[PDB]
Amino acid sequence: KPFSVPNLPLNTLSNSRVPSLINAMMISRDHGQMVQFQNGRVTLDGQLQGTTPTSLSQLCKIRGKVFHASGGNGLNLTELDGSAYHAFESPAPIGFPDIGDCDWHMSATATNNFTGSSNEYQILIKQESAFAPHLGHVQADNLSAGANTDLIVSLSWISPVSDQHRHDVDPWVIPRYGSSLTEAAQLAPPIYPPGFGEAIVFFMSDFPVVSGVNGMRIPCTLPQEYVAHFVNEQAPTRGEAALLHYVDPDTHRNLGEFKMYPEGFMTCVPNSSGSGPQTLPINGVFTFVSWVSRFYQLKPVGTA
Amino acid sequence: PFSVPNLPLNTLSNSRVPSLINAMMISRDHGQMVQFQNGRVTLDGQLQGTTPTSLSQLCKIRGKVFHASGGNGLNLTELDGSAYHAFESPAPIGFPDIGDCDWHMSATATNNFTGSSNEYQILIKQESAFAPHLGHVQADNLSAGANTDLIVSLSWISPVSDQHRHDVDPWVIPRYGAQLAPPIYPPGFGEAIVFFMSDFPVVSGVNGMRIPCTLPQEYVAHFVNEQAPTRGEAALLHYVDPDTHRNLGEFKMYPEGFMTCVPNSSGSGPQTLPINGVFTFVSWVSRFYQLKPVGTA
Repeated sequence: KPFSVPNLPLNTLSNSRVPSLINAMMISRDHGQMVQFQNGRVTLDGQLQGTTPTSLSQLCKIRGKVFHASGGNGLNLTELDGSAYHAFESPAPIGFPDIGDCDWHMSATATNNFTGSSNEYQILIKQESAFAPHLGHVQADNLSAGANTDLIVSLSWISPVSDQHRHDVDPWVIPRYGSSLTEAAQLAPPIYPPGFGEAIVFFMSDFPVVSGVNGMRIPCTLPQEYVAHFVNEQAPTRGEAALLHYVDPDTHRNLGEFKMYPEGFMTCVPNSSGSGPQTLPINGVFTFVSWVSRFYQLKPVGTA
Repeated sequence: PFSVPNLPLNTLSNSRVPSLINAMMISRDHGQMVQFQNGRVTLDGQLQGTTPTSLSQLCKIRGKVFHASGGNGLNLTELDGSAYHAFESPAPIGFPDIGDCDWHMSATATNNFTGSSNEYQILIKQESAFAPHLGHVQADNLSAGANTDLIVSLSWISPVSDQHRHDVDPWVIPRYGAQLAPPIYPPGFGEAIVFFMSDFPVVSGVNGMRIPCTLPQEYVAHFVNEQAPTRGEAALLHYVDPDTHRNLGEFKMYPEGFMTCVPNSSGSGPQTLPINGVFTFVSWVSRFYQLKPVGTA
């Protein structure tokens, strides 16, 4: 079964870490040397990793039953379909947000007998001591729902931590899933740019971020729709890296070459300390050319 | 060669709201005609109506705030900021297609987002100032300054504000003005249109908190990707247990992008089937092909 990537223009596809259209590609020497995102993680032969869902309907979602306690209210987590969360299969429930070290402003709705405005709750989930999604619970501020209420929660926007230990949001980092009690079990492994002059390609989307280190932008390593494609195809990985062309869909012109590694991420070689894929159009399609060795030398992409 | 995704149905999304599929149903009182504008695509990958490739566009609106005496609103663009063309679709791509109800929505500023002051809970009613085909809709409780660019997502729906009805019927589409995706009818010989159901916050819904669609969203992206030529009048599918490979039932998928089954002696059809199954392409068949009844009596 031959390997392929979707024949879909980039700017029609979603970020795999927030539900937002891709509007740019970038490399980052500052942030792109090690990356351990937990969403948008899947092998080229279609093995899902981390908390990564097949569908965007699960992404940046939390489901749980409300608990009321002295130190504050919170949620006892389930999977989004309502089935039980287990602490062996993953760092958190599938689709749980993976943007660390920031406040999450979220919208929750009652899943049973939804009456209207009073069954929608604008809540704040902080990443402090009682943030323990791996153990099956998070503390939630400004949550007025009664005990044992079943809620589906959606990420609305993010902002600097409430406890003031930093004043910006760095979306390149992931949460501490097990709190200070333990490291999470099935974390999608760290990624490093392998290869000579290679930089990891990050697909960017706009999102409401207050004081972001790259402003209102969230990076990921695959479009969401690629994840569903690889999980569908399960094409055997027949080489060390997949050579791709980024191609204009009308003119058929090759706009640059890229390597996709089995771990499920892409790299390019920037032109002489340049911005690499950022100057390319965003309405192109990636296309599989051939399996190549990890040492295969890419032609530089972008301006100097 | 034509294929459908090898993905379990309960891992996939509704194509009319961003919510996991948790059921399949047929409907006598609602399945006699449907003209949903989202989740519409041909088997060879031609998008129709307002249907996006990606769920990130679904049930969202983008536009610039206008202030008016009759009421504030939004001058619509596409979700990527580019101009909406009325000759291309009945509304911008991904516009909600749930008619004859109130849309309660959450809007955020796309420029210099500061926090809670740039998030707005708005009500979009479907009255005379609802004109998506032109490129504008009236919004209540919208306090943002004039020309503010906002990205808006659907939070919940409820009975119309003017009270001309007291319940929500998600089987109907809005009055856009158009170049609508065409109506779908059951094709004959006791075939019933299969609807994929997802839960959504609906106040006083005709089927409770449930939204129907004709295709999982990820099937839409798969067909747009593959563009497999249609080589017959219907694609015969098996719904299969992925662990045991057990054939749970037969379904026809038509070129227009919808599925049918035959229920067993006036029964519920696909409703009693497990929701973690996978559809698989068997072969191209003619209109003459008669499906084995599915489900219980």
